[PDB]
Amino acid sequence: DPRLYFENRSKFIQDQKDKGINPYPHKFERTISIPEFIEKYKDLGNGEHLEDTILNITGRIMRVSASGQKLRFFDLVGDGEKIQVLANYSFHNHEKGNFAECYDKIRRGDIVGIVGFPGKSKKGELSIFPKETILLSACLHMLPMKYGLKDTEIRYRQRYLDLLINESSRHTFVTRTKIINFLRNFLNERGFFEVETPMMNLIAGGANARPFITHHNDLDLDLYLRIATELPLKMLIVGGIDKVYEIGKVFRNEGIDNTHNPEFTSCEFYWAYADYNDLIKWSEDFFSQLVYHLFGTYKISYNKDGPENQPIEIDFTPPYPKVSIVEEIEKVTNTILEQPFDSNETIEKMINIIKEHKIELPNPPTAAKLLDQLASHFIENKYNDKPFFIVEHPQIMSPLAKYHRTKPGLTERLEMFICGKEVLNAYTELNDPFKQKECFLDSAFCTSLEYGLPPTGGLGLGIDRITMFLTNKNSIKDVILFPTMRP
Amino acid sequence: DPRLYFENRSKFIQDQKDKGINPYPHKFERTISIPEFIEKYKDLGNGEHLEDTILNITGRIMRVSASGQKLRFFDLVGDGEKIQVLANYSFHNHEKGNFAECYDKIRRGDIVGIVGFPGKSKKGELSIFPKETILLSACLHMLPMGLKDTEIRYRQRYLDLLINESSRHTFVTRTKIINFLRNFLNERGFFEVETPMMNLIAGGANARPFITHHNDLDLDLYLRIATELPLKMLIVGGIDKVYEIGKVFRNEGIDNTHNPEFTSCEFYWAYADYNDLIKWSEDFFSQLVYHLFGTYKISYNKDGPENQPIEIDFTPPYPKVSIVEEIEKVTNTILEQPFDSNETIEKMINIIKEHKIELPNPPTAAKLLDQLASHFIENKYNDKPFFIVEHPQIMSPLAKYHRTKPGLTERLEMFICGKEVLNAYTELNDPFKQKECFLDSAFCTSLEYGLPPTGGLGLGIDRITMFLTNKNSIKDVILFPTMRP
Ligand SMILES: C[C@@H]1CCCN(C[C@H]2Cc3cc(O)cc(O)c3C(=O)O2)C1
Ligand SMILES: C[C@@H]1CCCN(C[C@H]2Cc3cc(O)cc(O)c3C(=O)O2)C1
Ligand SMILES: N[C@@H](CCCC[NH3+])C(=O)O
Ligand SMILES: N[C@@H](CCCC[NH3+])C(=O)O
Repeated sequence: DPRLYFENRSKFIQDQKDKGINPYPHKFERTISIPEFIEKYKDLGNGEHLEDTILNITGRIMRVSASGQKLRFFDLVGDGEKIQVLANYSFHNHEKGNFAECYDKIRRGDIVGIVGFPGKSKKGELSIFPKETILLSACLHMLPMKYGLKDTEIRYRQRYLDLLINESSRHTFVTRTKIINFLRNFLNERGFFEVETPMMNLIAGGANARPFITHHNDLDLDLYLRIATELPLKMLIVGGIDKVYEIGKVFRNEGIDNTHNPEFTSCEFYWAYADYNDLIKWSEDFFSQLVYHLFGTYKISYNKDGPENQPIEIDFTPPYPKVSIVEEIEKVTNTILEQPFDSNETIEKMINIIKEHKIELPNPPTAAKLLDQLASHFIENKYNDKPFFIVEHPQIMSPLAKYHRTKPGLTERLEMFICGKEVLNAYTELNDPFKQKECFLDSAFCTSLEYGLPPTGGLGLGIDRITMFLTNKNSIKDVILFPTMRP
Repeated sequence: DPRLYFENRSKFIQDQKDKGINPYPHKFERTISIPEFIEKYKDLGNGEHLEDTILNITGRIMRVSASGQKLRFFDLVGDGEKIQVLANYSFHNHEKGNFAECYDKIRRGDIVGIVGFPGKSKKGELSIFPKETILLSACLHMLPMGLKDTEIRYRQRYLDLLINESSRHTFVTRTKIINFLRNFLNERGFFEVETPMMNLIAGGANARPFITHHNDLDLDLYLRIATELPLKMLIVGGIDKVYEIGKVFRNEGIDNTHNPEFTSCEFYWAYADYNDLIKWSEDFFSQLVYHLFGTYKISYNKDGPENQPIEIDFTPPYPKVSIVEEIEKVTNTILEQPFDSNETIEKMINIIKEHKIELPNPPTAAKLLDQLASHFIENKYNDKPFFIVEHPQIMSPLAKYHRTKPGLTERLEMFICGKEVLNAYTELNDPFKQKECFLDSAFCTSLEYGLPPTGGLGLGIDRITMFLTNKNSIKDVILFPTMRP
C-alpha cells in the first residue's frame, strides 16, 4: 500500500517472464469496442445470454471484486463507457491455465483482452462473460479512487490519471475539439481557405507582447517566436486568397494567469471586401450557433466565481450590445477627452482619474495603455448576463486598423468580452501604405501592401478562453492537456 | 523599368487623393464573385448581352490592352479564375469622369470594382461589361511579366501566387490533402488533440532541438521534435484513438527535402499491431491519390522539370522488404548480432567504402545501418511506394521487439522515390525493456501505469505533398519557408 506495491508488481512481471508467460502480448484481435457493445446489447432480457455469438473485447479493469473464488466481478472501461465482467469458473475455457491462476494475477488498472459472449445478469446488469482472459498490459502503480483526485495539481502534471477517473475532464476535452471542428467547418462553409504560416520569424509582429528567442545552429540566426499570425495571413490575401484562415498555437512570454498561458491556440481569418458590419454579423452568428450546437440552447450556466459559488447565466442571443470605448468612458466619469489623446491636456486628465479611483498606474503612461486600463475597469465587467462588444477603438490603440468612415480619431475595431475577458478582436485592415504608422512590423509586410491589399477585415479568436466559459471552468490549465508547469 | 514606376505610381495615387478621389475606399459591397460569375453565365451565346441584369464584381487586373480607344480589354482574376472585361464605350457612364482618364489609370495588378452586366464577347469569351470601374487597391510596383524561376518567389509568396497559376494549384491540394487526412481519421473514430510544443525535454525522434528561454520561470525549454511521447500518454488516459496534425521543430540541415520546421501528423491506434498499420497506410495512400486525381498512377519529375518524369503506381498492396535481410543479400555479407559489435561495425564500415559511400559520422550502429539502407534499398525501386520493415532494436528505442525475429522490431517505413514519407511501428509498452527507463522520467512513469498494446504511425505532410504536386524542393510546398536575409 505505501510504496511496496510498485515492487511486487514489478517482480510479478519478472516472475511471468521467467516462467514463460509473456506479460505484454503483441496483438489481441478484438472484434467489438465497448461503446458499440453498449449500443448493440442494451435492451437484452434480464438473465438472457447470447451463447452462439462470441466476441473479443478489450478494456481496463477499474474494480476488482470476487464472490466464492469461482465468480469474479470486474468493471471494464473503454472510450469513456463502462461494462461489467462476470467471470464464472464453469464458463472458463479450462485449457489456457487454471481459472484461479488466470484471474488472481490481474488487479485494478490492468489492460486485459476478453474472449466471451454478451449477456445480462439476473440483476439486470449488461456484462461480458469471458471464457478466456489474457492480460495485455499491467498497471504497476496503485490507481487512486474516484474522488481521490481532481484536487491537487496531479491533473495538470499527469493528465492521463485525470482522464481515467473524472468524467468531467473527458467531457471538457471532447467539447474542446468539438469547438475546433465546429469552427473549422464553420469557415469552410463560407468558402474560407486553411493555410499554414511559419512560427519562427526574424521579427515579432502581429500584436503587442513579449516574444521568445531561439537559435538555428546550421544558420546562426537568433529567431523570434510568433505572438500572432497577423502579418503572413495578409500577405496571402495579396496573393489572391480572398477568404483565408489559420488555426494554430501562438507564444507569449507574459505572466501566467487563469486566462493567460505561455502558449495557446489562436485563430485568425481575413475576409476580403468585408466591412465593420460583416465582422459583427459573423461573430454574432458564430458564438450563438456554437453554444446551440453544443448545449441546444443559447443560455448556458457558468460558475464565474469557481465551483464554490453560484453560477451566472450567460445568454448568447444576438444581437450583442455594442459599446464605444471612448464614448462610454467619458460618460461614466464625465471626463471629456478631446483628441488628440497623445496630447498633454488629456493624457493626465485620465491619469487624475485612474490614481484617483485606486487603480494601478501602467508604466509607461502612454495614451494607448491608459485607455486600456480605463476600459478594463469601467466597461469590461458591465454585461455578464450576455457577451458584448467594445467597438470604435482609438487609432492610437490599434495601429493596424483602418480609419473610421466618419468619426475622426477612431477606427472600426471591435472586441467581444465574455464575463469581462477578451475573447475576440477584429477590425477592418488598413490597406494604405502612406497612412501607415510603422513603415516610417517588418518590411516584408510593408512591401506586401505596396503591391495592393483589397479592403479587408480581419478577426482573431481566443479558443483557449472560449472553452473556459463553454465548460464551466475558471482556469486555463483545465482547458488544455499539458499546461506549462514548474518542476 | 526600375523603381521609377513604383515611385511614379506612389506619386500618382498621391495626386488622386489631392484631386478628391479615394484610392482606398472603405467598403464596396460586391454582389457576386468571379468563380460564381463563371459558373452562372457560361452557357450564353457568343455576343449575347444581358443588359438588364447588373452586378457588382471585384478582381485584380492582370492584362491591359487597347483596341481603338472605344473598347478596353482586361483580364480580371479572382480566386484562381479569370474573366475578360469588355469596357464598351457605348455602355460607359460618362458622368463619373472622362472615359479616357477612367481607364488610362488602370494598370496591371490593380484591384478594381466593376458595376455592369454579364455576357459573352464578340469572339466568344465570357466577359463583364462595366458601366463604371473604381480603383480600390493599386499595385504600385511593376508586376513581373515568365522569368519567375528565381529565389524571390520564396520570400514573396504573394507574387508567386498571382503570376504562377500552377503554384496556387499545388497549395490548394496541400489543404485538400490535410482535409482528406483529418476526415480519414475522424471517420475512423480518431480524436484530435493538442500537445504542448514547448517541453522540458525534446523526445520522440533523433534530431537536434531548438532551445528557447522563458522570462517568467527563467529556465530553458526545448521545442518539440516529435509529438510521440505526449500522444501515447493520452492512450494511457483512455483515448484509444488519438492524433494531432501539427508542426514540429528540428534544428539541422536545410536541403531540398529538409526544413527546420515542418508539418507532421501522428495517430496512435490502440489494440492495433504491425499488420494493422500496414493496411492503414496502403488504404490511406491509395484513397488519397484516387481522391485527388481519379487514378492510382501518377507522374512525377524526379530528376527535375527538364528531365523525363517517372511514374508512381499507388495501387495496393505495396512491396515490403526487411532492412537487415535485403542489405545482406545485395552485399553478400552476413551482419551477425549485436550490430554495434566491433566485428559487425567493421563490416558495415568497409562495405560502404567498397562501393564508395561517405561515412556518416559518428560511425555508430544505427547510422551505419541507416546509410546502408538509403544507398542499397531506397534507390532500387521507384515505380511504386514500398515499405522497409523489421528494423533492429538499436535503430528504434521506442519500438516493440519483433514477436518472432529476435533483435529486430515491428517497424515499417514507406518510401516514395527513395524518400521517407511515413514511419510506423508497434509501441514498446513494456517499461522494463526500455534501456532509457533507468527521454525523461515523466514519460517512463506514464508507461508504469499500463500502456495497452498499441501501434503508432507518423506522416510527413510536406514530403507527401511534394510527390503529389510534382515538386523537387520542399520550399515549393511550404508557403513561407525559412529564408536567410
Ligand atoms: C489572438 C487572440 C484574440 C482574442 C484575445 N486573445 C487574448 C489572449 C491574450 C493572452 C496573453 C497571454 O500572454 C497568454 C494567454 O494565454 C492569452 C490568451 O489566452 O488570450 C488573443
Ligand atoms: C514524423 C515524420 C514521418 C516519418 C519521416 N519523416 C521524416 C522527416 C524528417 C525531417 C527532418 C527535418 O529536419 C526536416 C524535414 O522536413 C523532415 C521531413 O520532412 O521528414 C518524419
Ligand atoms: N491578430 C489579432 C486579432 C486579429 C485582428 C484583426 N486582423 C490579435 O492577436 O489580437
Ligand atoms: N515520431 C515519429 C513518428 C511516429 C512513430 C511511431 N510512434 C517520427 O518522428 O518519425
